[PDB]
Amino acid sequence: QVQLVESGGGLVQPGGSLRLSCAASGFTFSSYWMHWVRQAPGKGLVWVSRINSDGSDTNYADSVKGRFTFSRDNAKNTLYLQMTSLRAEDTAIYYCTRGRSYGFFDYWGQGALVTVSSASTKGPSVFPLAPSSKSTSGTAALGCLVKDYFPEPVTVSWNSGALTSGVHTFPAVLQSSGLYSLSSVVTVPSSSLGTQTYICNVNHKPSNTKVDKRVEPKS
Amino acid sequence: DIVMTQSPDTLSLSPGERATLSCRASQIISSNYLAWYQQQPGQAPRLLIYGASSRATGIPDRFSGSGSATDFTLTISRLEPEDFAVYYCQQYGTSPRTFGQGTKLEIKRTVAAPSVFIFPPSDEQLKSGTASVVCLLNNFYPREAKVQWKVDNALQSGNSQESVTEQDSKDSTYSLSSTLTLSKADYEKHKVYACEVTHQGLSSPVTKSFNRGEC
Repeated sequence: QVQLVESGGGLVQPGGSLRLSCAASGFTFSSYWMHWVRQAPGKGLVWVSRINSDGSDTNYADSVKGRFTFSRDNAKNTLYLQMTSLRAEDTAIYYCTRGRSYGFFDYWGQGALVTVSSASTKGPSVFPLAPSSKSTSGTAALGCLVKDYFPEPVTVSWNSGALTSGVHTFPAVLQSSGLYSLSSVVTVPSSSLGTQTYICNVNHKPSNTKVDKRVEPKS
Repeated sequence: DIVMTQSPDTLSLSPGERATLSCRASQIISSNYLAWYQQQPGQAPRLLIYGASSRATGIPDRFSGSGSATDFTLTISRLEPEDFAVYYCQQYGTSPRTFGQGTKLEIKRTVAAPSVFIFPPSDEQLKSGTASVVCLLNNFYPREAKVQWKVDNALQSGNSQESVTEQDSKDSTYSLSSTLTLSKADYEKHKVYACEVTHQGLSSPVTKSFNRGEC
């Protein structure tokens, strides 16, 4: 079916350059106008650029014109957004999108996060939030504390994806150190501790950090 | 350019009920080139409506758009828990293809008191010079909750941060974590660490605590 997958999200210094990509499938690519639409964290949606079917003609939002370059390769079925002289206000999730009519968007990719900051990249430390057979009812809870990383995002799964129910992965908060931090928790049976194994898998792609932490009752 | 104004900013309604969302435009929107989108947490926007009134493919019939010149409307008639979202309107007659600022829809459920858990810092973290203490409020409603940290009965302020999940798509509850950050040395100066929780669903405050280094 119709899918769009962005790539190239990450960290860039102010005044820096970063290129995004989008692979497209499930439709006749050269038959549709395509766009980028962006969303600053916690904000609304903002249209960024538009390319005609054949890649020869583009329109840009005013705040972006002169700095971004929207191209397409209809052989590789690939969209590119060359961003230059980036600014703080460019920090956003960027969605690859397919245009219909004069410009509504009937399909969207998952989006790629671009963070413009003069800070440097840093991987998380991961600490267990151990379950207690004791101080726990309602019946048991455990987790991982994923601390001190930059920039967003991280992914947390449990048991490589085998454990999904009862899982809450909290939105990250920016600590006063300028580094993010979050916890992922799961509620689990009291009876199963000891027999069952719980491992959180943390992936932080901007720093190339992958961690597995086994979470266990202390003694 | 064209400005698109949505109202209300916020809506909170029970399943079964009907939601009425407004979009007003600062210019006549030619033809009827107005679209509506639904955005669920952590997800790309999803198209509901185009042409002001035409439903996008695979969109349920209980979503209906109306309006013509400057006034537009998205009606969602039989709310399900899965309908929790931010809803955006969008003009596409003229560049830039302007969006409204969104109506955030919360869907109501019955009151639910949080289950509270407290977690001491791990021995591994302590070795690195800091201590994080985590208090967890699980699966509660409504969103308002109050967490207060006590260290040997002294009330803390300014050394904790909170984070709240988005409304859960199936049971409509929230969860909350509050994290207390101390230096290793400060953590080792005190014994009793406690988290005191107040919530509409609890008839009295719930306290969860531990004594530093006991188990």
